[PDB]
Amino acid sequence: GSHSMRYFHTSVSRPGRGEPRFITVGYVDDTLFVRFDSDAASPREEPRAPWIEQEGPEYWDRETQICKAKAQTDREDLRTLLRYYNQSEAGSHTLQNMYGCDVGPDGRLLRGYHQHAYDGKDYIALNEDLSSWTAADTAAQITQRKWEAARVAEQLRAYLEGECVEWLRRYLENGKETLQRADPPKTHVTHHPISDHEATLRCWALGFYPAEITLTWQRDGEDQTQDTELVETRPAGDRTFQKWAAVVVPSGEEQRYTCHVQHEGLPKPLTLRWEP
Amino acid sequence: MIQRTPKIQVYSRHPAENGKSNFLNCYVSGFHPSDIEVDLLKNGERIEKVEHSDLSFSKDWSFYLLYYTEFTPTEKDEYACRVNHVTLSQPKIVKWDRDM
Amino acid sequence: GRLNQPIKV
Repeated sequence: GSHSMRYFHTSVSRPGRGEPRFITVGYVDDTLFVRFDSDAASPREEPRAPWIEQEGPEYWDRETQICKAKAQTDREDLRTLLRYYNQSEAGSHTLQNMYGCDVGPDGRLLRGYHQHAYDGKDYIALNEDLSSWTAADTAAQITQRKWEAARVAEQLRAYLEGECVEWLRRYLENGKETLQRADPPKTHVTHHPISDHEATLRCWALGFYPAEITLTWQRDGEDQTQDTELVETRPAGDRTFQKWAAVVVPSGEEQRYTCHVQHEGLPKPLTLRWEP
Repeated sequence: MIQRTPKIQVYSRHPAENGKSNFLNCYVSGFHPSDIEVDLLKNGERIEKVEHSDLSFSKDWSFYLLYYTEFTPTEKDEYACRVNHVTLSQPKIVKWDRDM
Repeated sequence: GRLNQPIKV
């Protein structure tokens, strides 16, 4: 179906403890494939998925050069941002950037992204048009003016519609065993007495890829949104994800509750009940 | 400076079976700033050589990390994850429950 | 593969 490639970058200053630490990771869909950490003994971009390992030495050299240069511009940016916000040099601050592309089944660009946050807050984002900017505040407007003057957006658009989509197409082919395989959830319901009056029903989804999934409980056919505890989807560590949804059920009402599961690896959504 | 306190889930890679090797995971997510300390505990004591993922973040910019180690659950051994973050006045200990 | 376009705030 549809796919994404995204690069994430974080620099965190640490005054009095050397230069800001820079960490960048790349994903295709929910699969990590490259990483770079400036605190590594010998910082290089490193493979993290089998289908990227076949890239040759020129690829790794170029990628590493890009990551090193971005670490340095982030350090200049963190200095600039202290000026823009009138901040002292004493505290730790955070600069984050994400960029990348979403494509459809036919591989054409669906949406591109390039956006920054400072201290956990939206700072400036390339709009969906890939041609104009949304600045969160008057500091980010200073950046916007510089980026408009330098026609940054036009360069980003060229990458996002061109190289980004072409790399993603290559990776999807080289990784077709895994990137193009959905693993459906393994599902079951457990029952956990709380008191004489009620018990938890917990609906589990395990071993699924990609991470997107919908779990819901109904009672007599009515969604129980307010009364469902839904944990964040979480990594298992073997590429797959886990999730559960739980409801507190009065004694003897268990068969009125049904759990509903949607996942791209399922040809039809599932309905489950507690099976004593 | 905004702060967001971590969600914490402690859980196994597969369903727990006593005496069968597994992985113990502590997933911390939704937090800001990124500085965080995570220990995995066995019977109250820190497990050595625990590994973790590289810092990444969600669509809302909040950070997430996975800490993990091999373990072989038993009936009596107690596992937990202990997290410290600027939003916490004291370290938060979440016990492992094989039913969550 | 990454964007190679230096961009400073």
